[PDB]
Parts: sequence; C-alpha cells; structure tokens
Amino acid sequence: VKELLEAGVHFGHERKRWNPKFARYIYAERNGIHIIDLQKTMEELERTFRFIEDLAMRGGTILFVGTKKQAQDIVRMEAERAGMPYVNQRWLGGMLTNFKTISQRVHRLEELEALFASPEIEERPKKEQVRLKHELERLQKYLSGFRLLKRLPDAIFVVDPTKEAIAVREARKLFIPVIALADTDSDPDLVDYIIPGNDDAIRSIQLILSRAVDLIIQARGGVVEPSPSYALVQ
Amino acid sequence: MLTDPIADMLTRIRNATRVYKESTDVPASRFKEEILRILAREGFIKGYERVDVDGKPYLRVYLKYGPRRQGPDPRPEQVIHHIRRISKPGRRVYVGVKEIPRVRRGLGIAILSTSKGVLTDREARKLGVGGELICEVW
RNA sequence: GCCGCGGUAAUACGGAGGGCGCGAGCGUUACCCGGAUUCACUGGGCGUAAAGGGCGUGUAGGCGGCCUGGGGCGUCCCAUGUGAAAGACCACGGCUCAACCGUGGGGGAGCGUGGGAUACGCUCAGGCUAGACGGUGGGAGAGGGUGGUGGAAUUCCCGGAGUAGCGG
RNA sequence: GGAGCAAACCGGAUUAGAUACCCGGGUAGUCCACGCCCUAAACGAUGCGCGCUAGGUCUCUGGGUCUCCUGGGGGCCGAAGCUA
Ligand SMILES: NC[C@@H]1O[C@H](O[C@H]2[C@@H](O)[C@H](O[C@@H]3[C@@H](O)[C@H](N)C[C@H](N)[C@H]3O[C@H]3O[C@H](CO)[C@@H](O)[C@H](O)[C@H]3N)O[C@@H]2CO)[C@H](N)[C@@H](O)[C@@H]1O
Ligand SMILES: NC[C@@H]1O[C@H](O[C@H]2[C@@H](O)[C@H](O[C@@H]3[C@@H](O)[C@H](N)C[C@H](N)[C@H]3O[C@H]3O[C@H](CO)[C@@H](O)[C@H](O)[C@H]3N)O[C@@H]2CO)[C@H](N)[C@@H](O)[C@@H]1O
Ligand SMILES: [Mg+2]
Ligand SMILES: [Mg+2]
Ligand SMILES: [Mg+2]
Ligand SMILES: [Mg+2]
Ligand SMILES: [Mg+2]
Ligand SMILES: [Mg+2]
Ligand SMILES: [Mg+2]
Ligand SMILES: [Mg+2]
Ligand SMILES: [Mg+2]
Ligand SMILES: [Mg+2]
Ligand SMILES: [Mg+2]
Ligand SMILES: [Mg+2]
Ligand SMILES: [Mg+2]
Ligand SMILES: [Mg+2]
Ligand SMILES: [Mg+2]
Ligand SMILES: [Mg+2]
Ligand SMILES: [Mg+2]
Ligand SMILES: [Mg+2]
Ligand SMILES: [Mg+2]
Ligand SMILES: [Mg+2]
Ligand SMILES: [Mg+2]
Ligand SMILES: [Mg+2]
Ligand SMILES: [Mg+2]
Ligand SMILES: [Mg+2]
Repeated sequence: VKELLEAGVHFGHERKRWNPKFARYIYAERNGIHIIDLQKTMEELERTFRFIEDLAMRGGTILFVGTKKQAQDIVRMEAERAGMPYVNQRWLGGMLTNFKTISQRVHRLEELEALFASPEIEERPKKEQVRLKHELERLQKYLSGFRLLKRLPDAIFVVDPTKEAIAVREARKLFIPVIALADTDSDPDLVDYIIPGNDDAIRSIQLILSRAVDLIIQARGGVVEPSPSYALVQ
Repeated sequence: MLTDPIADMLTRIRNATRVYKESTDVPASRFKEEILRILAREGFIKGYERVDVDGKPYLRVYLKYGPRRQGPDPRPEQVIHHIRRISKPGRRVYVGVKEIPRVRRGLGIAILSTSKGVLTDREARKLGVGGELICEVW
C-alpha cells in the first residue's frame, strides 16, 4: 500500500528553480509550486525497486549517499538497518573513482581502532594521544558508513543528485548504476533508476529510504519494524 | 522570406534531434512530404503526419533515436547522424545516373528528385534515372 | 635546402676508418606540377590571428512562400551521327627479353539529329494568405529641423562698502 | 560672433638639458550661417535578411481574464552546440 501514502505529504517540491529536463515528471504548477506527478513516481518506483530487489537478492551492494542536512541521519539509520554502506558528512573526491586510495584510509582507521583497546592506550609519546587520537576522529566522522564496502558497489542510492553531483559523476564514469530520489532540482537523464519525489522533506526521504530497505532485507527474508526513523520528527 | 524550405526542413530535423525532441512541425509542402516518405520508409524517422498549427498546414515529424547509453553521457545514439542539402538555390546540382554517389558505402541514403518522382539513390539507379541531388542522409 | 653548425673534446667544418643509398652512372643548378585544404568547385576563411565596406538609399544582377493546370528552356532517360591517326587502358602477338613495335579489343568529356519523362529549376495562365505592405485604435522616446524662452555659473563694465594682498 | 577654454606662440617653474609634463599669459580654433572636406579605436573591432535550437534572472515599453500570461527593446548567468 504505497499509492495515496505518497500524497501523505510527499508529492510536489520546488519552484522556478527547476531543470526543464524534469518537465515530463510534472503534473502542474499549482500555487506557483511545481507539483510533481504523484502517479509517475509509482511507475518509476516499481521499475526501481525491481532493480533493487534483483540487486538485493543477488547479494550485491547499494551505497547510500545523503549529505544534505535533513537526510544526514535518516540515511545512516536505514543503511545500518540494511547492513549497507552509506556516505553522510562529505562526499570525498574519488570515493569511487579513486576508491583504492580512499580505501587506504579505512585501512588506517582500524590501525587506530587497534590502539584504543590496546596496551598503548597507556603509552605513546605525550603529543600523540591527541595527534593520533584526533586523526581517528575525522576518520570516524567521514568513514563511518563508507568503512563497509571494500570493492566498488553495484549501485548507489542518492538523495539529491544535484547536491550530490560529484558522486553521480563518478558512478557513471565507472558504469555503476545510479538510483536516486530526485526532484525538480535535477537532471533526470543521468539517473538510471529515478524516484521522482522530494529530496527535502524528512517525510519523503523517510517514506522512500525505509521501504527500499524493506525490499533489501525482504530479499533475504525476515523484515523488521518500520524502523528507528523519526529523529524528534517535528 | 525563407529561401530554401527543404534546407529549412532538414535543419529543423537536424536541430530537434540534437536535443532529443520527440517531434518537430515543419511548414507543409507536397515536395516536403515526398522527402519525408522516403525518410520514413528508410527508418530515419518514426513517421510523419499532417496537422494544423494556428490553423495552418504543417507536418509533424516523429523523430527516432537509439537506446540510452552507458557511462557518462547516456544520451542515445542518433539515427540521423548526418543530414545535409546538396542542390541549393545558389547552386543547383543535377546528376546523371552514372554519377549518383554512394553515400557512406550505402549505409547512407541520397534523396534525389527525378521525373519519375523523388527517390533514393538505389530506387533511382535501378529505375535507371537521375535528377536534382536534393540531400544526403546517413 | 630550412632549423642552424664552428668561440679546444664538433656524429654539422677538413681528413681518415667505418656505414647508408644509387650504380654507367651519381650529384649540382635551373624550370613545371606536387606536398600547399597556402585562391579552398571538390576544399578555407573575416569578435581578438590577414580580413565586415563608417551608415544608409536603392540600379543592374543574384536569390524566391503554398495549391492547380499548360509549355518542356534547364535537368534526366533511350537510340543514333561525331569524337581521325598517334598517344592513353586491356588482351594476344614480333625482335632471345625489355625498350621499341604489329594486330584486336575496350573505354572517352564535348557537340549534332530523332524519340521519350516532368519530380525539382525556368516559363505561361489561374488560385491562395503563413512573407511583405496597408487600414482602424492605442503607446514610449536626448530621432531630426525652425522659431522662441529660462535659470545657475564664468568673464567684462558701472555703483557701493572695504584694505593689503590675491592668485598659483 | 568671441564669455570660458586653448594648438601655435610669449613668459615662469622643474631638469643634467626640458623645444614636455606643472604655473601665468595667449592667437587660430572651439560658437553661428552658408559652402567645402569625407576621415576615425566611424568598435560590438561582429555585413543585411529569414527560419530553427533549454531555461533562469534584472531592466525599459505595449496588451490581457493584470497572482500570472503575451508582444517589442536593453542587460546579466547559463541547455544543446560552437571556439585556438
Ligand atoms: N567568418 C564569420 C562570418 O561569416 C559569416 O557568414 C558565414 C557564416 O555565417 C556561416 O559559415 C558557417 C559557420 O558559421 C559555422 N562556423 C559552421 C560552418 N563550418 C560555416 O559554413 C561555411 O563553411 C563550410 C566549410 O567549413 C561550408 O561547407 C559551408 O557551406 C559554409 N556555409 O555561413 C557563412 C559562410 O561563410 C559572415 N560572412 C560574416 O559574419 C563573417 O565573415
Ligand atoms: N599497340 C600495340 C603496342 O601497344 C603498346 O601499348 C602498350 C605498351 O606500350 C604498354 O604495355 C606494357 C604492358 O602491356 C606490359 N605488361 C608492361 C609494361 N610495363 C607496359 O609498357 C608501358 O609501361 C611502362 C611503364 O608505364 C613503360 O615501359 C612504358 O610506359 C610502356 N612500355 O602499354 C600499352 C598497353 O599494354 C605500345 N605502347 C605501342 O607502341 C604498340 O603498338
Ligand atoms: Mg571533503
Ligand atoms: Mg527544431
Ligand atoms: Mg549523353
Ligand atoms: Mg675535437
Ligand atoms: Mg651535414
Ligand atoms: Mg666530415
Ligand atoms: Mg591547390
Ligand atoms: Mg569553398
Ligand atoms: Mg585560412
Ligand atoms: Mg584584425
Ligand atoms: Mg559595421
Ligand atoms: Mg536595400
Ligand atoms: Mg532587384
Ligand atoms: Mg519557386
Ligand atoms: Mg527539354
Ligand atoms: Mg585517337
Ligand atoms: Mg613476346
Ligand atoms: Mg547528345
Ligand atoms: Mg500567381
Ligand atoms: Mg614652458
Ligand atoms: Mg597654459
Ligand atoms: Mg588661460
Ligand atoms: Mg552585445
Ligand atoms: Mg528580451
């Protein structure tokens, strides 16, 4: 039962800030806002989910990327609630395109993971229980969810592909398909599997991000609750 | 005033296709229609049809592309890679049948107006005629 | 030849050894075409590289929207005359080969005559209204010409007051 | 015709010199009419006309059912594309 749960508070988005290549997915400009076509979202939904279903059961990987602030957290919920990687704070240049190298930083993280619970939580020169331990802070900050995948993913799920354009670029460059929740903001043509929605509303990001992680576990059996996905929602 | 309606038509097509338009209208002419027929038969366009735009005769023209493509820039391959007038008001070009050219070793057409009607190179060569060399499409 | 070598370690000068290339020849100079899509038909350019005329008006010229009919000048087709020989292309032959040559075949732009086609171009006649022009009503404007007129300022002249400098 | 400005020119400075830059004078000229001249970084350094190809934003000027839509003109950012 998706359907009218979309009208729920999740249809339409921005206004006169549009990309005109997103014109097909628009129903009208009621009240000076671009109300995005409800039902075309559904036609795009199944096709997308179907690709995820297939990708999920094949034991592949999605990379979740939401760095815009309203998504920051609801992304790291659903990604963890799917055992998938996520990128949350900053998309770094070449997480994908220069993966090998950015990986070496994961490699470094767990050398320092290995010195907190260690005999050297007592020793190390004075100016190194900040020098080393502050290095682990940043590595913790950016490479929280990215620490998981250790070969390129098989797809990426992007929240705002215009906000997250550097990421999409790299995907396509590498022929990694691009799933995205996108809206009037964005150029659809370079999203492979698009979910015409609303990159802003915590409702919309939530409704979609979660139900997609249903399918992900549900292609593996044994679904859980509609998730810890309500920050202090309001 | 529009000096060459055929060049116009061709160019409307060239232009609409370069931004993956679904269709273009082009002011209607019988001659224009005959060129489209060929164009359609040879699978460059989907097809075409008469219409009125502000109650005046056009020819809507349904364009046609490849599939979506892979990496960066997934814009479709084009069916009309090339389309180009030859004979023009400034300089008409006429050929005998022995000097009708082979367009891109035949992977391409040349439309061609003859006294046995508008024809492609092959149609006209087998029909043993020449005439005004209108345009080449690949 | 062009780029450039030579000022004490010159594969660039001169000689040696060695090597490369052609060979009864090999180099030089001169001249033509090439490369040179560097006069661009095929096949180029002009915002800053060379290159948009200072701007208009408009002659000759070039180019010309949509529909129907007539003519068939361009255009296309068929047939035919002509395109000598040599040379050029291909066979087969003659000098031992070849060069040279004999025979036969095949092309060949262009032009003449007769027949045909009528899509596009031209032409003649007819139609249309999408170009163009016009009519009605409404507008903004340091567009232009003539006459008039206003205030501020500078200079000069006259008057008052004022005195030792001003100006730069 | 001539107020002011001002090539030339007459002076004062500055300078090694100063045929200049600075200061003080100053004629043509700058002004008007008529007649010539016909040039320019006469520049958008971009010939004219026509059709076609995303948008966004600011501005001048018309019309509409005046939130918004639709002409004409002047700018800015920019699709496709073009460009050394
Ligand atoms: N050079 C720029 C301008 O060219 C203008 O006119 C020219 C341009 O408008 C246009 O030329 C186009 C050019 O715009 C565009 N960059 C693409 C095209 N290659 C050119 O085209 C030209 O050259 C090609 C060969 O290259 C020819 O095959 C073609 O027939 C010819 N029109 O068509 C005209 C042909 O020369 C004006 N003369 C003037 O504004 C200025 O000279
Ligand atoms: N017509 C009969 C004979 O034909 C000959 O014409 C022929 C020959 O001269 C020549 O033919 C021969 C060719 O058949 C044979 N298989 C090879 C030989 N290379 C050619 O020879 C020619 O070409 C080369 C280089 O082009 C030159 O030596 C020279 O041009 C000529 N000898 O080209 C023509 C066709 O083969 C003579 N030119 C002519 O004097 C003689 O009558
Ligand atoms: Mg960063
Ligand atoms: Mg078009
Ligand atoms: Mg003939
Ligand atoms: Mg020596
Ligand atoms: Mg030498
Ligand atoms: Mg030597
Ligand atoms: Mg040449
Ligand atoms: Mg040319
Ligand atoms: Mg050139
Ligand atoms: Mg120049
Ligand atoms: Mg000009
Ligand atoms: Mg004119
Ligand atoms: Mg004329
Ligand atoms: Mg005509
Ligand atoms: Mg004739
Ligand atoms: Mg002969
Ligand atoms: Mg023999
Ligand atoms: Mg003949
Ligand atoms: Mg008429
Ligand atoms: Mg002086
Ligand atoms: Mg002076
Ligand atoms: Mg003075
Ligand atoms: Mg401009
Ligand atoms: Mg405008």
